[PDB]
Amino acid sequence: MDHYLDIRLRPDPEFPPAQLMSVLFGKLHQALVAQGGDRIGVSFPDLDESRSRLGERLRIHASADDLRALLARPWLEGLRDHLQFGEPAVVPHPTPYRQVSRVQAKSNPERLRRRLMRRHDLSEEEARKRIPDTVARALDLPFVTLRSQSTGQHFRLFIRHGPLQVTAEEGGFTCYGLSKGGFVPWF
Amino acid sequence: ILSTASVLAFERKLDPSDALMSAGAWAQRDASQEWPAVTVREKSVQTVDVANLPSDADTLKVRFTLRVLGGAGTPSACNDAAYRDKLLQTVATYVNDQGFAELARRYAHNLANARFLWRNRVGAEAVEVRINHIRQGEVARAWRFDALAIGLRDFKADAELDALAELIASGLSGSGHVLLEVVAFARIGDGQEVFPSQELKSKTLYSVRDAAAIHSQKIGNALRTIDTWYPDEDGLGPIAVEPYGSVTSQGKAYRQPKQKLDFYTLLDNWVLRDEAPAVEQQHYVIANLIRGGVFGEA
Repeated sequence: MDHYLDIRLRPDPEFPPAQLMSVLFGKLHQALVAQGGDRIGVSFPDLDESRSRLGERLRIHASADDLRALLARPWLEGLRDHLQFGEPAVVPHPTPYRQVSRVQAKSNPERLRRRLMRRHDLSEEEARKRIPDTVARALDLPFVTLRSQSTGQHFRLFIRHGPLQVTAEEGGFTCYGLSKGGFVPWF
Repeated sequence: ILSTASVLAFERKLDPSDALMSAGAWAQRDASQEWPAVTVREKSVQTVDVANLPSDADTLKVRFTLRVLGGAGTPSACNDAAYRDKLLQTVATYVNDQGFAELARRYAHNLANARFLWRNRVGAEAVEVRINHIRQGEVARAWRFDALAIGLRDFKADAELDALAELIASGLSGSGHVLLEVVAFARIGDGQEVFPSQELKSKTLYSVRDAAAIHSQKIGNALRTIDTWYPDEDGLGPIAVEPYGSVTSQGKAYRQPKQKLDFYTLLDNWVLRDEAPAVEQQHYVIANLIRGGVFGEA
């Protein structure tokens, strides 16, 4: 948790940086699935909250051995043209800590209706009267878009950075680098 | 006076065929003959068109043929014969200065790295390019590159590379006919979604005959990405050789006409007022003449 690595997307005349962020996020997700562990953080250093923009850099917070095994992992092949990074250097000492969370949404009423077919065996009109079409959630948060090998549907992953606290809390990290209770420094 | 011709149509050199795609397995690419091509499928999400590999495949099989013609300085339709003679003299002077050395090397790079695999290369951990030289229906000389070592930003050298460079330079000079069958091999993953060129069911993906394909002009725009002599800032790599150096991803146009670095001002300096530009600027000018255009006044 002491070391951090900054991966900045080198600009591309072919792609706007959102797809580069999505590809890098999927590749680090595959690397974290293959490696294992939950002490690997994810931040966004130039996260502007004005238009919910992700930015153009990405920050990874982890230990020395975990980051060495991450760079030793062959997930980084094919991404050297679009990204550039320094070294896993230590974080500064007086840095406030904030959390990172994946905030999903119930954007499809029909998905929850099909869920309620599998739980109470209700009819279609009972689903429409119980759950209207206005239950869809619009989320104004920065997000990346991804597809999975297990589930072929294309899903959106919203990322939200928490309020700036004064100390860190002992918590794990998900395979996406999002926190199930963990915290990451901010600088 | 020696004014610019009113019509200055230039044909495209390095004609690309319509690039297909197909699916298959790595370490079976030596037997990549009857590989089943991926198909554009309509899926209801509103219905949109999606193209992806099957379950028993992890490698793409994008195949296209490139023909190197020659006669780059010759316009197809020139209004003025004196301007055509002066421009042919200028292009021949460029050929005596360098015999299509750097341009053919950078075009052999854009063949060697799979830049024609636009979005099929970003998520690939292993990219391979095979280039066969078809002459009288037979493979005269084969090549098998690697896009992982040959980066998309730097402009290096390699022995088989230089062999492809002399072949493309001999095609561009006019000393022979070069026809190259280029087959790509990118390990995009098991069943992952690929990116064909998109036709305009809100959005459809372009195909040819029961098999999804990439457009020829996409392969051409990928091959033109040799331009690094623009006033580069913010660490941007090569851009496509276009008039007024424009890119759609950044939404901006390098080689601005308020600077004296766009293609048309460099032409009117080179062939009208005899103000010969730098070696890099004339490299960019001959690359834009290779790609063709509708150049001329009104």
